[PDB]
Amino acid sequence: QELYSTPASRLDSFVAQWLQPHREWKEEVLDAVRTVEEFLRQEHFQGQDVRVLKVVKVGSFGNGTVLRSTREVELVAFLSCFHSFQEAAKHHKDVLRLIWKTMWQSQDLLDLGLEDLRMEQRVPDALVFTIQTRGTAEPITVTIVPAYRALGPSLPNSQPPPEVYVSLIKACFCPSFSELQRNFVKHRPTKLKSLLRLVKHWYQQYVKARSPRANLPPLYALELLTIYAWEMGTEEDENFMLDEGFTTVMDLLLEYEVICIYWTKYYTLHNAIIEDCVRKQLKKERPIILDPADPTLNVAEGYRWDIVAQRASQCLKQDCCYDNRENPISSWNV
Repeated sequence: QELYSTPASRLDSFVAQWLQPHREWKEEVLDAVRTVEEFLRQEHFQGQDVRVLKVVKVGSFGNGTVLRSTREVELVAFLSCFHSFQEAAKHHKDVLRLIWKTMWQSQDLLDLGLEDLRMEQRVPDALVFTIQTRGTAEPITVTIVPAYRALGPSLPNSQPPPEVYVSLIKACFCPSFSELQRNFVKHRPTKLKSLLRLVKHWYQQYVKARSPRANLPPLYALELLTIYAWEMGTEEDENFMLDEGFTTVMDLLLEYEVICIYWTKYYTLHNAIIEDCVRKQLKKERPIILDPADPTLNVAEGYRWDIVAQRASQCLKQDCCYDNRENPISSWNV
């Protein structure tokens, strides 16, 4: 069975039965990742004496959208030796090499079958490796990106002080705000997570897999578009029709040339400098999907939305976007 041959009326069952990972498998993976997290927090890295002050899971394991097919766990490490955005940028690779050097001597990680260490140019660079789980000894890929801790402790989803974004804009994808990128997707209703899984699965299997060399947009852009569709289309209803949501996202993808989306979730227009930044962003070539966590980033800029629209057009012709009386599923209003 696959998505395109799944009737719209059966999408809830498809997501639940085909796309959800087994809960014990997820726990197996997180148990192994915990050892990496503990290593990072506890190790006195010998650069000065360097510490990872905080480690956060991001991407699918961080925001609750892990799929059956997910085989990577993404971590962001906040470093003691970065005191500005500029310092993090300058010493990003230095820190990854330091962490890598030290991992090869870690009895704990060696006992988890650590292998395949390399740096990958993931914009920004990531240290990438595999470890083996404790039960099955199955391999899982783990990635680490270093960050300047620009934000202090607070409730999930409070607003950063405007001065943080003023400094960002003065300083000239920003892992300093990765907790916010996480939270924006994580702190949503269960059924929205099902729609996110569905869209991500579709994107990976029918778009990314088919054009693996193309400059396709990041999954985050698709997450933001999906959230937008739901927020506007249902007035943030925890109860909604999954099939209508999926069709709505496909329709929106067709219209990429006129998409202009932003939020004042983590920044508002009250600060003149932030307002000026956002105003400037919104006048640029569309699609614009402004990062709710970072007013300087149009997450959609520069990517092959033309390819995505081509696949969305095909998707809309499939059983997953038709009812059982051969009527197209109707999309939400905005």
